[PDB]
Parts: sequence; C-alpha cells; structure tokens
Amino acid sequence: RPRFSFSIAAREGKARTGTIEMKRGVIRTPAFMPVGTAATVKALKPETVRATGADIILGNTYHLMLRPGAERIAKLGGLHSFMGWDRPILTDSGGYQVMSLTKQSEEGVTFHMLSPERSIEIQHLLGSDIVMAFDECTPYPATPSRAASSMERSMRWAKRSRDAFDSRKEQAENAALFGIQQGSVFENLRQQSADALAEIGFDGYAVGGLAVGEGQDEMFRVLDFSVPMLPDDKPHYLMGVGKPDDIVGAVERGIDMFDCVLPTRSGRNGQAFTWDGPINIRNARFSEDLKPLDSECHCAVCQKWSRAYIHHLIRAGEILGAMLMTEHNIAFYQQLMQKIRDSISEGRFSQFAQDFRARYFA
Amino acid sequence: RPRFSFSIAAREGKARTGTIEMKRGVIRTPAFMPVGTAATVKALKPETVRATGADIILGNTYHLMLRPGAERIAKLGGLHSFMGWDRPILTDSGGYQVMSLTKQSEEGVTFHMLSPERSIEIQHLLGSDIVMAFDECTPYPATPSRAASSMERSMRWAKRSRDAFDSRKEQAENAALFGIQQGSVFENLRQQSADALAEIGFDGYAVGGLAVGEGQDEMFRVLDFSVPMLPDDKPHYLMGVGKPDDIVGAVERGIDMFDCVLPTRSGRNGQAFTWDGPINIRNARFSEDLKPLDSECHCAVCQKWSRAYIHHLIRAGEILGAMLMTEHNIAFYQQLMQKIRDSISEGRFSQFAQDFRARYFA
Ligand SMILES: Nc1nc2c([C@@H]3N[C@H](CO)C[C@H]3O)c[nH]c2c(=O)[nH]1
Ligand SMILES: Nc1nc2c([C@@H]3N[C@H](CO)C[C@H]3O)c[nH]c2c(=O)[nH]1
Ligand SMILES: [Zn+2]
Ligand SMILES: [Zn+2]
Repeated sequence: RPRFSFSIAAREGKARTGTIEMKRGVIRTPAFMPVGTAATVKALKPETVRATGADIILGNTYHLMLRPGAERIAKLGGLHSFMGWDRPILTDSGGYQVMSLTKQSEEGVTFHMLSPERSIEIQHLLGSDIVMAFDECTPYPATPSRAASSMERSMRWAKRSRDAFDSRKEQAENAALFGIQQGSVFENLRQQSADALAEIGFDGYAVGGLAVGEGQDEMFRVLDFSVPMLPDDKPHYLMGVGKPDDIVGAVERGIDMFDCVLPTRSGRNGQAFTWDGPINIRNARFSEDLKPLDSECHCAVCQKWSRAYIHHLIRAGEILGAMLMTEHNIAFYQQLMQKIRDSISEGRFSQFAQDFRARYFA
Repeated sequence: RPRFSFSIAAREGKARTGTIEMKRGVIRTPAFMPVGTAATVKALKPETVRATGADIILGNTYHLMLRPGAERIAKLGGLHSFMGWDRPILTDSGGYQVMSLTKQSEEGVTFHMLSPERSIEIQHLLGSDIVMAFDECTPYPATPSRAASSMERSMRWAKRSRDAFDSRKEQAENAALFGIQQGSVFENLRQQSADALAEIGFDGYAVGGLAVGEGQDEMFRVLDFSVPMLPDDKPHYLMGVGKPDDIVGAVERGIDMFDCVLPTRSGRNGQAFTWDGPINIRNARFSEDLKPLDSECHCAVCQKWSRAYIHHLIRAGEILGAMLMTEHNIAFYQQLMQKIRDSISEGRFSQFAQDFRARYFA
C-alpha cells in the first residue's frame, strides 16, 4: 500500500479521472469528501457514509483542537479510531476557519495562538492522512495589494508547513501534504502563489480562497486561469465547493477533489438534491407524494421511504428526518461523482455536463 | 399465520414466558415495545429497531390523528408502509393522552371530538395490529368515588370499543383488541373493572392508570392484587412502564408486555442504561473512557464506539450522539427482556431478579 500515488486513467479536455492510493484506502477522482465538523458526518454512522460511496472524509480541525483537543484525541487512539472511520481523512489546517469565524502576525493566528508548526502537529496528533498547509484567510473583496500580502504570508507559512511535516518521520512516511494556492481573484497573484507552492513541492495542490461570495461566473473565470498554473501530474483540490453545478463546471476546468457542507447542512434544513434540481421536502406539494426523493437514485432512502413520509418527519422536527435527508443527499453527491468519473473515462463527459445542466435547471 | 394466538411456554411463580403469534409476526413475552411518537421510533431506522431485538412497536395515535391524519396515512398505504415497519404495531387509543396532555362527556373526549367509535376507526385506518380500547384518564390522586366514575365510563367505552371493532370485518379478522383495566389504586374498583372487561371479552388485558406518580412500592402493591384479577390465559400489558427494575418487578407479578419512552427519551438526554445502573454520559468522568457504554452489552454501539466518543457527541449536541445512545438503550432493554424470558424458561427467574437488583443498585 503506497503512501500517496496519484494516477490519471483518462482525460477529456481539462477534465481528468483516476485514483489516489493511500495506506488507508483508494480515493476515486474526481472525489467528493463529506465534511465532518466535530468528528462526525452529521446524522450518519461512518458505515452509512461509506455505503453512500465516499472514499474519504474531511475532518474539521478548528472544532476538534478546542474540544476534545488534539492531544486528547491522540491519547484515545487517533481520529480514525475515535469516530470509527478507518479510511482516509483529510484535515483542514484550522487557521482559515478561525479567521473566517482574530489577530494575525508572522508567527501565526491568535484567537490561543495557532501557528503553521502547531497546525501540522495538531493534524499529526489527529492521525490525518492528507494534511493541509496552514494558510491565511483573505477577505473578499480585497485590493490587489491586500490579497498579495495575505497570499505571500500564506506562501511563507506553506514553507513552514512543509518543514514541520518533513521533520515528523511518522507523518512524512504515512501521510501526504497539500499546499493551498491563494491570491484572491487576481491572475498574477495566483501565478506567484502557484510558483511558490511548486518550488516548495507538495503531494497535491488546493485552490483556496474561492466560494467566498464571488459568484459562479467569477469563480469559474478564476479557475480558468488558476488550475492550469498547478502541476498537471498532481491532484487539484477546490476547497469548500459546492453545489452540483459548481462541481461539474469545476471538473470541466481540471479539479479532482471537492468538499462542502451543503449536502449535510441543507439536508437537515429540508433541501433534497435530485436530477431535476433541488426540492424542499417541507413544501405542501409533497405531503401525499409516494415517490422517492429522486426517481433514479440508488440510495437506501429512495429504495424504502416516500417523499410523503420524509415531508412528515422534517415538518415534525424528527431526527430520522435529518438522517434520511442527509444519507440521500450524500449518496446523490456520490452518484454525481460516479457519473462524472464514468463519463470522463468513456470520453463523453462534455455531453454529460450538457445533459446534466439541461435537466437539472429545467 | 394466526390472527392472535397467545401460548405460555413456562411459568415461575406469577411470571410467565411465551409467544403471541400474529399475522405480521411473533411477539416473544415478556415483551418490551419501543414507543414511536410520530410514526418514528426517535433517531432509529426501523431496521435498527428490529436489530435491537424488538418484535413489536407502539404507535402513538394522538399525534398521528392530527398530522398527518389517519385518513391521509390510510391513503398512503397504512402506518406500516408509511414508516417502513412491517411487523406488529400496537396503537394506543388516543383519549388517555389527550386528557393527560379537555371536556369529557358520555359521547367521548372533546379537545375536535374523540369517541370510542372514532378511536377504533382511526386505529383501523392506521392499520394497527393490536388495537387498544378507548379509555379515560383518571387523575392521580383521586377519591374512590372519582376513580369509580372514570372507571365505569371507561368500562362503558370498552363495550363500545368492542362493538365498533367487531363491526369492522377486516379489523376483526386481522387485528386484536385489548381492554384496559382502570380503577386507580383501589382494589374493589380494579375488581369491578376486571369483571366488566372479562364479561365483554378481549384478546388481551392492559393494566392502565399506573405510573402516574404513585411510586414503585404502591404500583407494585396495586399490581399484587390487580393482575390476578385478569384472565390468566390472556396477555397482561402494563401501560407506560418503565424503568428496568419496574419491569423486573412487574414480570414477577404477572405482566407480559411493556412500553415506555424512557430508553429513547433519556437516551437523547445522555442517560445510558447499564447492568451496573444508569450512567450520564455527559459526566466529565467519561471524557477519556475507552470502554463501551456497558461491558457486556451485545449491541452494535458497544461493539464499536467508546464512552469517550459518545460523551463528546452528546456534549457537542450531535445527532449521532442521540442515535447511538438510543440504539444502545433500546438494545439494553431488549437484552433485559431476553434475560427475563430465558430465566423464566429455565426456572431461575427469582435468582435472576435478585442478581439483577444487587448489581444494578450497587
Ligand atoms: N485552509 C483552508 N480551508 C478552506 C475551506 C474549508 N472548506 C470547508 C467547507 O466550506 C470549510 C473549511 O474547512 C474553504 N476554503 C479554504 C481555504 O482557502 N483554506
Ligand atoms: N390508553 C391508555 N394509554 C396509556 C399510556 C400510554 N403509554 C405511553 C408511554 O407512557 C403513553 C401512552 O400512550 C399510559 N397509561 C395509559 C392508560 O391508562 N391508557
Ligand atoms: Zn436517494
Ligand atoms: Zn450497547
């Protein structure tokens, strides 16, 4: 079992499909990572997360470093053992969220003090498989001079992340490290950032600082020039994205990995994803609808329960409502990724994207 | 498959163990019925309820008759289809809860008007397997004259329940009807009530009007003379009871069936049942405890996750916390019932009760 091996099996335009082999399992790409806020993917057992097709989850670090604490989780055997997920876990670096949810210096972020060295050690203690570099959160909007300052600090922090990771033998031998490109919406800064990260060298490269309110057109415009700046032979990870159409468009532009809270969070709020677009199951029109949430979905929820029942559960505030909506939405996201992988493999992803959009927005 | 066949396989003192065969499945007795408030056993899929060992669940009618409504549930295919539980369901009659949570007349309860005929029709529409007679809620405490009035109205309502049930062919042929003994804490009224119910004739007999604040000593004193008043050859159902020690003591006094919200409700509130007594998992003493909730429990929760993890989930307000606590508590209740059945079968229930109490209250 390799530490980290990315292999591209097929291409179509800028889109790629393939695999990342790691010690704890294989990740099929393009990949969607369910988000686990506080050592749980909300309302799902890990076996259910796996049953939906997920190969890897994202563990939020910002929450866990406070309570229970990274040292405590390590004492209890690590995050995998703690939460009962034995496959790869990507951990975010914590500083971004802290600033997003503070006082910044060259040393790190104060809120307690979080430094790039401390971030890597926390992720080490959690037993992370994919470690993110410690980066800074750029405000949006931001002046070129302001985005440049943040990006450059992030690049210096990326070097320190690299060194801290490399100094930890167990981590360097068993885990992978991703750098995070910054530079807001500006092409020249995205280039300098890419250049800096490539000079350092990482196992994978994330596009950070997007989905911060710029809108899809702008996000896509930024991806258009930003993704080709990254090393072609390494995975490309778009952080915090997104809606199904965001994902399809991002894959068309060379992205291999995704995470976002939308399927879980909007699931609990009554929004279900379908191939004909999102529906809100609380709507009165579903009160006697015996069809499943989606007519084609292969998930366990759509095999057994009706829209009418789930409508009732969510309106009654029942936990099982949240459970069923969440399992379906995560499964829908995984079936989307599977359709993306198959269509790229088969050289018909362009047609899939067109067919998908025509029906989803009909 | 029989409509309703109760067979006693073994006795020990007043305790009995055996089976109720019904069209939708076999019920092992003594039986515990998880409570499903609004067409869900809170935080559990039906498959998980079954996995814990439950043979039958209780469906609360008071909630369902309002929303979604009994007619609507019938239009959608019945309660079994609606919620995805294909085994027996006992439905309560609704009037008791309405008064407990009103204006009473000979016709029924106004809050809308709920009559014994309407109650049976509602339970018919839900597709109930065990239909409860429509009874009145006696206040506690209550004067002999006051408990007598309520009990007598309940007995007249029991006759009307019987007639409404018998007039519905599909119901009479496929379902069972239980009468409910009332009479508060008074022996002579319990006798008159038993006599009245026996004169009418039912498939099973419930002891109603207990666990209303009288305390365990008094409840047991009432059961002491009340249960022998019921037909020996029919099941005895103690409604709304209870804590594990309540159950053991009630079986010692001839009870065959139980329901209560304690394992589900107190599960969500952080209380876990163990053979060494209840624990509150939120307590700081569990924060680094790697043991399962209970050292012997065979449930899926205790096979995989630690006290420390569940402590974290409940303190974080995570849905998975409620899910895991609830599955364990329901499983614990079922393992309790299994131990009760086996020990009666083997003629060592007296010793089991003593051993159970010595350890549970140690
Ligand atoms: N380190 C870091 N993390 C993120 C994220 C992560 N994505 C999660 C889902 O939006 C939230 C946060 O954990 C979005 N953008 C960034 C980003 O630019 N940097
Ligand atoms: N019809 C009826 N129902 C009950 C109950 C039921 N038991 C549930 C759990 O306490 C609540 C309610 O549905 C308790 N006591 C009685 C009772 O005496 N009568
Ligand atoms: Zn589905
Ligand atoms: Zn257990």
